[PDB]
Amino acid sequence: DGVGQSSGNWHCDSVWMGDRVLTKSTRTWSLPTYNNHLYKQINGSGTGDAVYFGYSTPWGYFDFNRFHCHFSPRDWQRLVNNHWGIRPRRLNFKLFNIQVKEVTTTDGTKTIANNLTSTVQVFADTEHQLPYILGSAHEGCMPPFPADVFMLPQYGYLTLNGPGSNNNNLSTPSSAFYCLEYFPSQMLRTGNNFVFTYEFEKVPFHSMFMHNQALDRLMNPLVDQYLWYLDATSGNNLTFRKAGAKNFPEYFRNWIPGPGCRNQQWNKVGTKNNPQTGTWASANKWRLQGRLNKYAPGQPNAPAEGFLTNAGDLAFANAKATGATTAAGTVPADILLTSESETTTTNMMSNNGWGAIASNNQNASVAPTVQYEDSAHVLPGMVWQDRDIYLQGPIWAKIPETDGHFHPSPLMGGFGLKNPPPQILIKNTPVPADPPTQFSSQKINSFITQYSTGQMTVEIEWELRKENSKRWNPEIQYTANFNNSANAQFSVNNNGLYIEDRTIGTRYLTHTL
Amino acid sequence: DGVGQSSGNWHCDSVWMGDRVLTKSTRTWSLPTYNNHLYKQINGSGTGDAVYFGYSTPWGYFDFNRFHCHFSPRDWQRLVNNHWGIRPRRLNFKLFNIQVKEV
Amino acid sequence: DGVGQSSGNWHCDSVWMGDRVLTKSTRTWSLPTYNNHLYKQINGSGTGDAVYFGYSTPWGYFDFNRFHCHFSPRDWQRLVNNHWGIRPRRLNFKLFNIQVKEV
Amino acid sequence: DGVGQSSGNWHCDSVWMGDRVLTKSTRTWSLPTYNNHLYKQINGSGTGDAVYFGYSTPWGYFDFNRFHCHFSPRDWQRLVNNHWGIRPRRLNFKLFNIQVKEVTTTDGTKTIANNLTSTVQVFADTEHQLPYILGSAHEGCMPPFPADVFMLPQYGYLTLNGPGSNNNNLSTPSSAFYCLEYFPSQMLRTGNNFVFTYEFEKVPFHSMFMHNQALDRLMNPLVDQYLWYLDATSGNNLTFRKAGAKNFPEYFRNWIPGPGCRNQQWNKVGTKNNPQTGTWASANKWRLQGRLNKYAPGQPNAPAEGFLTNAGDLAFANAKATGATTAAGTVPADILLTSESETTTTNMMSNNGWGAIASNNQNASVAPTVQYEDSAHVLPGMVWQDRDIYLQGPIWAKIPETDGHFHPSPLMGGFGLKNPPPQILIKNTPVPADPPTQFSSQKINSFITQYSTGQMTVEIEWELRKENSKRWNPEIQYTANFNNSANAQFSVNNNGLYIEDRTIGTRYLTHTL
Repeated sequence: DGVGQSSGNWHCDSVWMGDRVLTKSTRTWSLPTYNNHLYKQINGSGTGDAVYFGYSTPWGYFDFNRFHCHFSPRDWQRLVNNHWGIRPRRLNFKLFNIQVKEVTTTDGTKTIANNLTSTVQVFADTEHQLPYILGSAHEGCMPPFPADVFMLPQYGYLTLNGPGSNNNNLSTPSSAFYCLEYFPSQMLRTGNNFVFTYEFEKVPFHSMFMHNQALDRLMNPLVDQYLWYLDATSGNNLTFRKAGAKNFPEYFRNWIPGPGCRNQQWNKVGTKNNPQTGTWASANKWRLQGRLNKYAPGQPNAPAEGFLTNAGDLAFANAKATGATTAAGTVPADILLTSESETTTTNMMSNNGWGAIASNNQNASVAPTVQYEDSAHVLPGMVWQDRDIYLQGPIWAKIPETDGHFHPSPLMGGFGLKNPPPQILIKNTPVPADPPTQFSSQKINSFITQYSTGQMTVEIEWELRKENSKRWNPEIQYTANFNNSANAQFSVNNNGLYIEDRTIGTRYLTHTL
Repeated sequence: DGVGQSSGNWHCDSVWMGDRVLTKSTRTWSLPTYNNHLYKQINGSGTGDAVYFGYSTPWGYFDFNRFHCHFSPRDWQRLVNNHWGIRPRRLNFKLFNIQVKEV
Repeated sequence: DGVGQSSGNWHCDSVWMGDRVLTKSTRTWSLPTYNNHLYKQINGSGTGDAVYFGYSTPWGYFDFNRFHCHFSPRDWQRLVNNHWGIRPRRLNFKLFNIQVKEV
Repeated sequence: DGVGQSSGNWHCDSVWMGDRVLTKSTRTWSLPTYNNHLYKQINGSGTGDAVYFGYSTPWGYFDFNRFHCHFSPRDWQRLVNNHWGIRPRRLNFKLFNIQVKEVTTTDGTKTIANNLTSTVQVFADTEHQLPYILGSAHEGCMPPFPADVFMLPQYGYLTLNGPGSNNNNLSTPSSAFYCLEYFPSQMLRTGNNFVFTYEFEKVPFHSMFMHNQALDRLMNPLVDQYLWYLDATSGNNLTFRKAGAKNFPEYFRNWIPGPGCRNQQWNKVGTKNNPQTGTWASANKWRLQGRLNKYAPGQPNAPAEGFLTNAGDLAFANAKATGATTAAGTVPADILLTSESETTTTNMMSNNGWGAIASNNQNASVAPTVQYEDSAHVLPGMVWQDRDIYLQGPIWAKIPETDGHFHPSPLMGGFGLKNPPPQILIKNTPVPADPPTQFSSQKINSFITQYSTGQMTVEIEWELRKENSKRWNPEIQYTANFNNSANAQFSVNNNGLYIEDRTIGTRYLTHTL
């Protein structure tokens, strides 16, 4: 209460109790005033694959979505080595210690004061009535490292566009315009605070295990099958062979490898690659409304060893990389690659097609031939693994409401949700400057320049699956690198900059297929 | 209460329940000081069709009278297509988060 | 009961109550005698894409399946502008005022 | 119940009890099949004052609206001589003894049989959701005389039309189409019967009295007023005269005569009139949507004695007049005129304007002048009488639902009602002929020709006002004519045809103004 007493305390920790783990995190945020308190439509130019119609909004939004917001690199190691699965359960959100500050510029110098009576106004959208921009893997999340202070991103959305003469950017009768002040928000001065709770609906555990067997390798090698097939037509008579005696390709099997499609493969060594000034021409693409879009990422189809793909798998970067690009003779040291090769026991590899198939009918005078299938799709009796969740990856996504969807899991990995966590939106309440004495009906153009800052917290209850495995011998686990390095891993440098040295997937411990 | 805590919250929405509809709206306003805190009479000149005698006042007034203050263009569409009539019943007015500034 | 008194009344209307809508419809139908009271098999000729084997039956069947049987064009307009979804729940079927005539 | 026993009995009578009178009436009706069970739109041709768009309907309707359906000429005499007012209260409606008959034509002869299993279907519209065609003074009501058998009229309505190129008959986007089978009617075989009840909302009594005094004549003649006026300007000085000494035009009065307008007057003697081949050019007219309409009847403005007007007052005809026209050197013997001359004590006469008014400002050198007002409208402090109800006139009308209306009483006379008696609609249920053996999806073209007949009854509870008047001398009352005539009045002739000899208004007894 009041100006003098604080509205909250700092909670950042992790609590491991039985099969539950409970993470708490707090950060300090800074909110500017976007668009001078205005809504503005934004649109592209001309015809092309990138054309858009939308609205930029004088609001800002908290995004905690990404994993390592909630986990320290030790808690992640501790999590992925000991357990076969994780899913979220509950979350708890709070804002406190709001303080609003005003800026004044005399000549060329700034003087920042503190306005005690100014407010900010915040609301969460529980019914998902606004366009949902989370789960799209944007920037502007809580930083990895608790001592960083970050600036909240601006909120905006974009909507249907339409075919004008030379312009596909022309709005359509159904383009929606949402005013966020038509929501019943909550106005907060410096003393009072904001809170709400949320509960996840049941989802399946994410599998933290790598398989112990290939599909084609599921059998007893010591005894042959009782099934018979036609091996040899020669000699004007049919010859049936019995499946067995250590010839694996011939066995009958109940299950078949998962779906996928080929993807162009680019060697990590730079000298062997073909010198293309862009990879857009060679990418896998899908098209919607007459315009083509890169297909990324595909199904978790691993490439060949020593190769990679164009946006086929996720990739990250350090804090050392600023700007839009980096380059090196091999994959740059700032780039953090991910690899799905743990899934090659079930999922299809990207370096060649799915299989062959019968090309033609035969007779005595024509030879049988076969043709190769480059792509595959879902068939009955077929199994696959979903893409892995990383420490730097997104936690969830919103399943779009549609008349149908198949295996609704995000292609970037995550937990697909019908009712995801509500977006949280915040704004600085506009304070006008001194009005004129004579009345004028026009809008107020000029306001008092001000910004706000405070602290937030996120507390998520995670459910996790125990690991019971009777394998004798030891398993691969995540360990720190063994070299003496100038900078300790997952730690600041001399200049004070926090650095993630590499991505960490959750699949180490094995499991029988 | 006090300087530190807010005196209200933002309500703008519409609720359609049966044969009642309930609209809420909020705006942010700015009030100057008119006439240097003075009352002044005002009057025209000469003879003609427009001639007047009156007083200008160091006061200001809230006017919500006009319709679209209370309805969004979707709520209006939703109203006029589905119904044969409308009349008002009750209203509720509030001011809050007053703050005074000197120049 | 009896020849003199009617076995039912005419119900065609629509009732919109909350999130339920209840449609009633009545029609007048005429049933001949098909196939002279006989079952007959029917079949095509030769080889081709259209070839069939079946039976024609001395029976007849009520089909209300199609939508606009149940909705007037105003009730449809009223339905599709105001709502995000529809599904059926229950149905109730009746025949009455049967009368048989000889030629 | 059953085919063998009857569903009702004959009630026609009148019961005078205190201040209530209760009338019962029954008739026998015959219903054909209109439009071969089809709805059809109907429309005019070209541009003009009469242009229309509407729908004819395979339905028929009972209309009891007109007065003498409910009253015999003796009950009317008994009513209008003894009482100062009447208003309706309740009504009760019944159908019974329905029987349906089918028609067969072999060669050129008809053979009518009786179909026991056929039905008719009937409903009343309580909520007034259909177009309301009653109160428009059409034909097809219950006959005056209980032994007549009548045929029910066809139901139809007409709706907005629109400006096509050369055609104003073109439908408009808002033209409404009503299907009467989309109403939940009631299906009736020969045994079962139909009934409903209705209750009138409070309305003012219709005044059965003629006034005992003129407006300008309300005063005490024996004493002069105390009010002074300016009689004479002459002599360079003002001269005030005191109102009184038996000069009536000069008196001040609190009230002024009612509204009206002039109307062209046509002498009953045919030789004095001007030979116009039509009166449309000379009629009083009002115009709506660019097309002109005769203004009939106007406010109850009596004409001069021995004159009449063009549709200024109601007019009727005998049963002897069939066809669209009758002519005689004077007003024909079949035509039944009505006269409002009882109202001349308050209402304005039609033979000249309402009054004079000041034309100009004056000075010493210009004389004062006045101009004459041909029309008048409603002013504060002004009184009038409504048009009288006759024995052959309509009882009520429906006040159209509108944002405003003034003194809502029907200009033809009657009781204006917000919620009038519900229309009653009836149809022969279609019975198809023998269908073909091979299925065909087209509509059934051919049906079994049939018609129905039965009896109806109407029982109305009337409220009426007692007459207490202390005038010494006797009053005018309605009496039968004093001549010996070949045919008794209000009675059949040799050929068996019932004849109303003249109209009868309700205003005989007087009342003080």
